[PDB]
Amino acid sequence: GVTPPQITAQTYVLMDYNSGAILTALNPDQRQYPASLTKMMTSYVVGVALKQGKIHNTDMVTIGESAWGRNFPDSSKMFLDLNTQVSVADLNRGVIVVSGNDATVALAEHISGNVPNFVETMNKYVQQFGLKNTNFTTPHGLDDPNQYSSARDMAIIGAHIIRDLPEEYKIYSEKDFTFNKIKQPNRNGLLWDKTINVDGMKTGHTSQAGYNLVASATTSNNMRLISVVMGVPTYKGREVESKKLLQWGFANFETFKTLEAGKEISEQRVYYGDKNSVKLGAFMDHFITIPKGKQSEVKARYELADKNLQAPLAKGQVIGKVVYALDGKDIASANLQVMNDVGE
Repeated sequence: GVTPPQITAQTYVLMDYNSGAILTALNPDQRQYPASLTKMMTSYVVGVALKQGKIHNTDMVTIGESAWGRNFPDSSKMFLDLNTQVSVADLNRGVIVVSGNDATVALAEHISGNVPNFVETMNKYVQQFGLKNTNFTTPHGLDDPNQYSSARDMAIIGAHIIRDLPEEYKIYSEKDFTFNKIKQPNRNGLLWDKTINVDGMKTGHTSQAGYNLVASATTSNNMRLISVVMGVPTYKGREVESKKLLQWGFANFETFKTLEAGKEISEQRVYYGDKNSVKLGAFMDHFITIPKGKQSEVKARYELADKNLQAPLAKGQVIGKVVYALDGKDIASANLQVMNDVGE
């Protein structure tokens, strides 16, 4: 690990999307008011519901007094007027591009019938993503001391959007959105930065800490990073510190695939079964992140759990580990599985 940059932020994390490794961090698990990053979870619920066919972008949703722009007087909004009908596509675009508070209530009610129930789906996914430092009480992120997240949990949430909802994630790089004759911009300034390929994700601010932003950027070789900064003093500062994390990341590290799903990488002798050997590999891709330039020098080896393999063997069975070393230290590992059944 070389020198991490000096970052003006209460909390932050930088992480390779593909391998999940944290390249640098400060209080990654410290609890923070998520403010509008809450809308990332809200859009996750909406995007899964669209993906599963439980709602359709063409659903026309009726705006009544609880979704009405008037109830969000000093906060971001898409300007939904009472007694109009609005498509789920517009609503979701409005949550995603301009953090519309009125749009999130409208969606929560359309999907879950009311807001407390919708919020519970948000918390379902909190469990299902494996997060330990997040809890939502709203679909919009209005501050509440029972509502919190962390830099690492928000990195995990943004990876799931990018990974589970590729079609929805595209909306996150739209630069503005017009609705009800009002045009408002995406607030992630990094989308205008031609010198880096930022294509997400979401901004926020809370008087408890400062300004926050979740950004993700790619390289021509498909390296993808995700940064999160929280409690930054200035709203311009948050784009600067983020760009600092990302560029340090792309400057200093690289990511490569060490295993391909389904591929047989090895043959191993088996004792007492229907064949004399068995193919080993992994049923999923695997990726590691190393200092840039160092791919040549990485060395893989096995650690079967047992000395030799004895039948019966089940396809998919984990019988050991591939261990990756660089310059004499073990940097990264991954399961090794049996690829075909061996009975008897």
